[PDB]
Amino acid sequence: IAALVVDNGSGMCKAGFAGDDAPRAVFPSIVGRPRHQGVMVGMGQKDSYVGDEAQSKRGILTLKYPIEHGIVTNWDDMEKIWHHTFYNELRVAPEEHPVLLTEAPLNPKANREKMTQIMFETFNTPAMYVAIQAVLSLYASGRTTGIVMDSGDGVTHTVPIYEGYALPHAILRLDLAGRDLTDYLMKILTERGYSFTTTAEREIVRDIKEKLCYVALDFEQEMATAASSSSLEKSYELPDGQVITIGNERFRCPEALFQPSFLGMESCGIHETTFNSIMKCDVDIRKDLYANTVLSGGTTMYPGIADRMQKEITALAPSTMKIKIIAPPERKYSVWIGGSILASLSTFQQMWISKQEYDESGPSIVHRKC
Amino acid sequence: IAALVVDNGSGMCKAGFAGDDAPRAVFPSIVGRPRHQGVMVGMGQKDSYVGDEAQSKRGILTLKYPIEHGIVTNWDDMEKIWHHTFYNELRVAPEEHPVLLTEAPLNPKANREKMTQIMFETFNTPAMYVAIQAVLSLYASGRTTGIVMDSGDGVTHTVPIYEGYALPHAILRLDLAGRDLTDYLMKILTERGYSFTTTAEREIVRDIKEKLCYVALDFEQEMATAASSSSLEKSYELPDGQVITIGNERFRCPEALFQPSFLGMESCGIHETTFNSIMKCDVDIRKDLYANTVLSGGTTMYPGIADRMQKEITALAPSTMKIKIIAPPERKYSVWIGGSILASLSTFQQMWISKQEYDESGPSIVHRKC
Amino acid sequence: IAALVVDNGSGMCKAGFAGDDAPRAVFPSIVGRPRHQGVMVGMGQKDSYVGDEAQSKRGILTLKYPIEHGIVTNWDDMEKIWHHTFYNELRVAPEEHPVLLTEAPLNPKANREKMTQIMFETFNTPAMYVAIQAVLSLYASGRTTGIVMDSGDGVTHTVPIYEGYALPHAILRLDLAGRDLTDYLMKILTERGYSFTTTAEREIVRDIKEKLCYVALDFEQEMATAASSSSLEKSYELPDGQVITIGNERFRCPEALFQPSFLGMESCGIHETTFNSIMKCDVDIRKDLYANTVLSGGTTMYPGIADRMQKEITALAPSTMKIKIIAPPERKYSVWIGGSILASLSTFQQMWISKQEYDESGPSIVHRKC
Repeated sequence: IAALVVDNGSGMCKAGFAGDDAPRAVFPSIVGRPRHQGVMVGMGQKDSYVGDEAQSKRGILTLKYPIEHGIVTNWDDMEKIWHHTFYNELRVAPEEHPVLLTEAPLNPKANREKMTQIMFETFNTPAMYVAIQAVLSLYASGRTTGIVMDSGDGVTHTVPIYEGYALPHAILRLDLAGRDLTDYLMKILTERGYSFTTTAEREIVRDIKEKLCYVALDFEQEMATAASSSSLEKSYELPDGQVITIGNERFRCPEALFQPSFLGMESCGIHETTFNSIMKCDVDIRKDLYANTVLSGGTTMYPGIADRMQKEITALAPSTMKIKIIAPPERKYSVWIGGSILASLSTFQQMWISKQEYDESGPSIVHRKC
Repeated sequence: IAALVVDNGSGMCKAGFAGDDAPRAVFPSIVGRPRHQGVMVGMGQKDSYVGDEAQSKRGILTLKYPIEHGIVTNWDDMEKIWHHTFYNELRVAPEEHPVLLTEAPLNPKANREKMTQIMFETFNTPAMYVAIQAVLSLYASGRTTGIVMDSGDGVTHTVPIYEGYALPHAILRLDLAGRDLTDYLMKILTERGYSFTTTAEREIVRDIKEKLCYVALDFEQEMATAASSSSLEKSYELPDGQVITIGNERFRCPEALFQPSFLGMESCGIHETTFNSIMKCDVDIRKDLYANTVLSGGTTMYPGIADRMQKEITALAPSTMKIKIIAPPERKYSVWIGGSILASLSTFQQMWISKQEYDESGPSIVHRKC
Repeated sequence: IAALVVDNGSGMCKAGFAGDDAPRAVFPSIVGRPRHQGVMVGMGQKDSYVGDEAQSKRGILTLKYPIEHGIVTNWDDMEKIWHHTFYNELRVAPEEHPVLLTEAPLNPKANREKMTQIMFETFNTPAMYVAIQAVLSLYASGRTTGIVMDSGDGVTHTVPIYEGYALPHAILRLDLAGRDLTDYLMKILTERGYSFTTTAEREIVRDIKEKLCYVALDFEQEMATAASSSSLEKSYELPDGQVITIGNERFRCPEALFQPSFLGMESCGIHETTFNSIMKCDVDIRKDLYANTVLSGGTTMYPGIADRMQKEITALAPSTMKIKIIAPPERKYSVWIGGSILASLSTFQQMWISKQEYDESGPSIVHRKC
């Protein structure tokens, strides 16, 4: 039967059948619960809201993301999200459909084991497999060589791969992501005067970040231009009806990816981490990695990200070196596209973790096929 | 049919049909194996890489030279290299083509026997023969009299030959070669500050040695000039993009051939060994050997080698003696050219080890025709 | 006057007067700088923190080790550390006290020259000298014959010495050290679930490595026992108050010294490098080297290191050979003890680089007395 590919990263759970060029169902990986006791008795009130329903009733619900950073903070909530995906979004019984999932590199095998145990004892799927997100991104890009810098809403990692073999010793994982960028946008918005403190407020700030933020090419000159000419100002309309005028915040919210000193973490920026991962590899395969850097995730859509990354990595890297920042469209769903390609490949169909193999061995079987 | 001449010395396996003035196929005698478990499943991954493919994927492979010094360290790897030569480089089935090989003098007949057994039980070649490399060099030089100082990447040997008869009692074999020179270049490069420790790094250092090193005429004055004027400095571009400035190393890397005290071996230099081999022969045939010294191998290309050898051998040898250091171009492939000439000669065509003779006698047949 | 011996290796700068059996002052070779702009104005805030003060304020400082591998990455920071050693730790004006230092073998004379220039133009010490660390370790061990395998926080090198003369042609330097082991401990800790990414986090991980890691005698059986019985688990208390339970990490963090394939470097393990250095020497002095192997450095304290090294070197070395792994206590300060012994020796007192000799010749004087 047709295998199912589900990517729970990038803040929004994207799932669909293998082979398609786009995911069938996409929605935020969000679980909502009521905050006030209701008075309506005739109206059907459900104890928990998941995904699009929780988004619709965002104003009167508490929102908890199950996936934090790259680890699970509420296995009950993630089980609820998976049930929603399998029964209310894709409309397919997992009892007869093999499933494929994604997980960020350098993640607890405690998390991986709970993932496998949930999917095998709750949904009893005939087969299962767990793959690295950025490897799937490289699958989607087609090329079999080149560093992939994935940066979802929870994780920011790079896994350089050369000529068919990965480089597990050069994997760098970084914490700055969509959630941290949203938090910085919160802080800078209350700096301007618009105070946001609520899960609903957080989602509105995330929408503002998606639809207004961009990365400059030279931060100092951009800041001076925005503070002097005041021509970069843009407006946004909140659901309450009050307009928000945003100035320096546009290129200060996503500047933390390159200057994490704004958020205070000592870790170097995304470009510096990519460059360090490049130098961590062998001295001979450096140029092919330079020429085939791939971006993905949900925190890469920003305008000018490719130009800024190219400029910074050119400044860091030695001269006489061509660094083509491959940033194709659909980076948001590139991970899912790669997962679909991997599941559709016939050779990979034999490397799955079958139910019989699971019942025979268990946790070992799962950290032995990854 | 056309006989095949294969020279596995000089670090790079050179093979081709007999009669041609240049070898048909040349490539490093190198075998590569993956160092990291791959993640790509669709991409065709082969367990072993040999020759040019291993050179192309040098950065993510472990490289082991089968031929060490002048002896085989991995018969499986050399069988793989021979299979590559016979099927993927020369594109000729050995089942109907006689084969000729080369071997350094003073080499284990255990090695020779394993060579013959491999080539007769694996490739089932109708006929076979093993010859001395430097005798082939003398064949290529045309002259039927004169010491040949061969120095490949593994061996450095001289076999004086006079008027059609060799001198087995004056054969001197020395260990300094391309591998030792590359190791000394490694040590002096980490002395300067560029640390190299990898097989890929070793191959890059070998390339640097080929394209930058040269032999001076007076070591002390050259060292003083390079340390004072700093006009001998040259730059090189690594595949990673970092330039390397090389000073005294240029004429210190190949100076070990004349002053092996740098590498610590008590054995005298190449010129001193040549002179000793000259005096080891008869008192009457000394002058013809002096006037017809022949160089060959892959560690002789260096600039100024002929001038330095001439000066040193003139200082060592008595006066009123003309020592013409015959150093023709194509010394790198001179061994193969001589092998092709020997195989093309019609008189030599009867001194081959046929398959029937092998099956009749074996090891004896092979140390009885050499 | 009493000469001063300063060892800047092993990650922690150890210095003190010559003749003493223990160093007077010891502290990490660490320089700290503020990460956030302060608000306190009355409190005395200094621009840079060095050594113990930086360790005390580790949580709010950025920590950069001046000595990287075996080379200097910030001469200003190392000058600051030396000033701290000379004025705030040993409390002695270097204007009237000769100084002795240590440096790993196969190190850039650019680094050595900057060392000498700093110490002669900044501290104007009447005399100076630079010695090899592992030779000092052999001095401390007393024996005048036997390979010393030094492995500090930056370098891992062996310099076989026989009957009063060193063997410069058999010196093998390896990059695996305390910093690499700490990095592997970081990776395996975020593998378990405890993510560490900060200089403070790195220092905490280094402390955990010091106080919890050990080397097994058979890696496969130890891994099986730890994964099955779960009796090797140990706990640690972070300064934040959260306990850390560590299992396989205990003997996986220092297993990289013997199986560097875990960190991905192609270089062979410490035991294999020691064995290779043993075979690199003369065929007659091999047994005395075997019977007198000496360990030192700050990455040797681990439990079971001597037993594992003895087993591995016995397996590698031929039989009927006694390999006594001499691992005396105080290996951490053995280098400094040897330096103190060398400075206290009266014969060595004439081989110093005086200030007049420096002003007369310079860089040459310094690479001519080493």
